[PDB]
Amino acid sequence: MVTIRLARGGSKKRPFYHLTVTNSRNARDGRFVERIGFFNPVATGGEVRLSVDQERATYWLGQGAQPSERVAQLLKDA
Amino acid sequence: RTLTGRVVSDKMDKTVTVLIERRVKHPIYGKYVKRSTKLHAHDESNQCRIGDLVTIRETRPLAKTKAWTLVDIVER
Amino acid sequence: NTPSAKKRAKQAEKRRSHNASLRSMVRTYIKNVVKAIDAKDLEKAQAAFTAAVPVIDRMADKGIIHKNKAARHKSRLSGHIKALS
Amino acid sequence: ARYIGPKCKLSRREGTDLFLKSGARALDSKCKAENVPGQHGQRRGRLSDYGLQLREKQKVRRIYGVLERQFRGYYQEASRRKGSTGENLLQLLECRLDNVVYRMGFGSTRSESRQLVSHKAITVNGQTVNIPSYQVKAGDVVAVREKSKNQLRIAQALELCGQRGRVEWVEVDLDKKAGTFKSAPARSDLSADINENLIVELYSK
RNA sequence: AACUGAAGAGUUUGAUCAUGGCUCAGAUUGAACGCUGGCGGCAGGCCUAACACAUGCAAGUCGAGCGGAUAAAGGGAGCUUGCUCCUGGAUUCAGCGGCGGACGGGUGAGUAAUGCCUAGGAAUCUGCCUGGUAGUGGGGGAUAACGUCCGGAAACGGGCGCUAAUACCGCAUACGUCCUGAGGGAGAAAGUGGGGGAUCUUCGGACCUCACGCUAUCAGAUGAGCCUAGGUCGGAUUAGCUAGUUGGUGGGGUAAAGGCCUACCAAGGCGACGAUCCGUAACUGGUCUGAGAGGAUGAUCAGUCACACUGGAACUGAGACACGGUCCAGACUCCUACGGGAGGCAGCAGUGGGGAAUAUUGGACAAUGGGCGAAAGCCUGAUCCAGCCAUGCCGCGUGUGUGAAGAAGGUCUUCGGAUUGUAAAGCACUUUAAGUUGGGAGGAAGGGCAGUAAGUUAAUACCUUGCUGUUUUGACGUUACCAACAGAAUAAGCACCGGCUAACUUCGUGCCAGCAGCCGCGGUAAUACGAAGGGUGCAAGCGUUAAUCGGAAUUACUGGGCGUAAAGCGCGCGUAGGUGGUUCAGCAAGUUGGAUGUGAAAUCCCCGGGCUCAACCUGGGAACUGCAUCCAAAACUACUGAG
Ligand SMILES: [Mg+2]
Ligand SMILES: [Mg+2]
Ligand SMILES: [Mg+2]
Ligand SMILES: [Mg+2]
Ligand SMILES: [Mg+2]
Ligand SMILES: [Mg+2]
Ligand SMILES: [Mg+2]
Ligand SMILES: [Mg+2]
Repeated sequence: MVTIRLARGGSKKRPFYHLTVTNSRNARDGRFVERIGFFNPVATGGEVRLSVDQERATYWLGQGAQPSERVAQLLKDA
Repeated sequence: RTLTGRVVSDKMDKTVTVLIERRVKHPIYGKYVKRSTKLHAHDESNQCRIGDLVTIRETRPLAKTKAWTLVDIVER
Repeated sequence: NTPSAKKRAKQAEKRRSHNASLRSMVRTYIKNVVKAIDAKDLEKAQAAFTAAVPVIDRMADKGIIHKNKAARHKSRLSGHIKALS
Repeated sequence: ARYIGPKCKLSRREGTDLFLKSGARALDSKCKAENVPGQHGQRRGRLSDYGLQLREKQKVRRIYGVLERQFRGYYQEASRRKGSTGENLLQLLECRLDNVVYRMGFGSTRSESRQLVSHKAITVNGQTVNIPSYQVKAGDVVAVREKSKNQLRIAQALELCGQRGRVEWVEVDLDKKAGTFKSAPARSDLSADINENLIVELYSK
């Protein structure tokens, strides 16, 4: 299956996720089909937490992309 | 995609051989050399002569080392 | 080791022995047709061809031979019966 | 690593005032700045041509208190920016926080201003900064923390502002002790003894 | 958003100009060693023996697939405090099954080629996902468990007897599937669970509905297999190499084109544009130097390939010729009742060995992810976190002010003094980090339970979904961070000082010991050896060694030379190849301009944004010089036609 899930970038104790669409049998930090947004939990000041783009998420979700548990709510809270 | 060369061989059976010249440039000295190319175009009717000027195109492989075919004979 | 690889080990011969019976049966009903061609037999091969088409295709949807392999014998063996006319 | 030791002795080799001692008592009375230091303080002659460029670079590097690992770091940010690396090298040494505390006049020496930053007594945007490398911007309201507004180190130093004047890119308020860094300096308030065409040429070869 | 650099010196000579070597100043490393040693962030840590391995752990999960045996609560009775039996039954897991172990983690042995990059295309496949479409009718024979017997030192093996399934196999039907020449012919399936109006009935059940699962098939994404063209290290003191070899035909074989394979036919194929052979090496996006052109190099991170003690081989399956699978042969350890067996850390730790040299037998599933079940849950040595090591980059401390009797004390001296030096001492203040005490976020999204509203329906029963209410969850952790208390207390070395090259004099030593990157010093006055004062460079580091690129216009495309410094074949003729006088005309292969597809993300660069700053993290752009397909222009080169 293909799936929409979260990567992990940044230092220790300061994460920064990436909404990628990947084949399911890959690594976390490995290859991907494309990337559509990010998610910053520790965003402070001028930083933006959610930055999903609704165009490609309209495209992939109509072709059987299968989201994760956190991405079940982050697309919902837009 | 369509190439052009001249025939050098008629020895095999239903199989012709072309020379495709080419001017590549040298990567560091800025000069256009000539370096050749020699294919095995699939002849079809055993009717080309040594010294022609023909036209080839690419198909699926027919034997091994023979994937190009013959479009048409341009000039003698 | 595991107590789960030793289960997939026992579960391999129970299918290896089972698939071999379903696989060799196909080949006996095909060699009956080919040995009947070589003796220039028109009606002997025609009877063997009739009762071997259902054996091949019923062994195709079980998943023993692939469905494009069963599509290949039926085309070629018809091409040798029309060459006896 | 700072420099802890004698401080007339640095002013005594380069042969200038250099503004290192604190009070307005006297130059060349605490110091005796007539000679090169050491035993052979009388013999002189023919500073080498390489030795002139190193003497100019070491002069600018001892006014402010940097070390060379930091100083080459400022030199990279000079050559990154657009145009006139000599002026840009100075304006990254003017915007540093231990300089601006000295320019406002919250200390006698420049090394006193380093200690007032280091003990969390200085704020920048309303929040505490204790780093003597903080590059301030245009319009940062440097103020003094209320727990130490009664220190005589700050009160006495404002009478030492009389022999200095205002540098006309700051403004200081002698009641609430809240300076305002107005804008960047120009290449007119800096003294002509420093040379922006010897330090740049030293870091080529 | 677009964006700038280029240094020289010493050494051949009585001295000079030139040619030409050598050596130094720079920035860098998975670095090692010597001296010295406060702190915290963010990083990295077997480059050598792919050399053997003690002991722990690294892939299992489903009782809403089916047997079986454990049988609670409770319903109890009875008998006299406890047992008896009964009744239901919640739990629980050895077995059959469905899935998954082909993903994730590790290492660089092999391979000089279509392996890997870039551009293309045609002959195929694809479990789980999405969109559809047509179904989900009936029937039979076995089998483990469990019995029981027999054999084995074990590791286990054998026999007879019994039972079930979504296990397995016929039969029935079928497009919108396969083959066929139209004509015609061939092929499937599995049920469990929540409910329930009516009705048949032991609501054993049928029944209706819902969720789930299964069977054909078309399309979409995703992954995979093939073919062409080009590029891809040194050696010419390696020049010929090859009979499935190179084509054709007939037949097989594989998901799929092909000498892939075979039977005859034919005598071809490649090669100085370097075949063949030898020697070494995993490639790539990138890193390190450079003003640039280039030159070396492929640690960590990412993509691709290749292996899993050595050599083979297939099965199972959607997809392996399979790191914790099977069979065989070999080598090597271990067990044994001597008959036979067992095992594979190039998974995480760890031991031995090698070596100039490289870390703890940690903590957890809370986070992000995977596998199974979607019902919660369960597994996870990949992940997220701690421990060790100045192994690197970036930041902060080791106090601040005043103070000349210019004190002792030291070294030198023309004996007058000079210098160490406001430096100390003395006096007045300051308390970050470290220490101590109190306080204290953010990483948490959910799950349970209850309620309610929507749509499913025959039945707002169940269930799905909004929402409400209530309750529960963190390895890190004594969290970052904040406040208070103590007091200047808790905290500086290392090389060098004749010239290149910043910085100097006395004392020992006398061709001895010794020094050294090059010039070269030392024979009794040494600014070069050994010390002492003084001084200069750098700092929590400083030095040497090893190794690349610069400087080297010293392999010169950008950017050199050949009368005498090294360098014009003894002279001809000439094949491949390189270059082409002059007018028109055509053409568009080069060439210029433009458009589209591509050039993975990271890295570098530019403008911003977050951590008290910076390193670090991160948003938007440019760039990736390329290759391909189209459109136009026609000066010059090419090709063509005429002079
Ligand atoms: Mg250069
Ligand atoms: Mg290990
Ligand atoms: Mg919390
Ligand atoms: Mg102290
Ligand atoms: Mg000496
Ligand atoms: Mg060069
Ligand atoms: Mg000639
Ligand atoms: Mg990129």
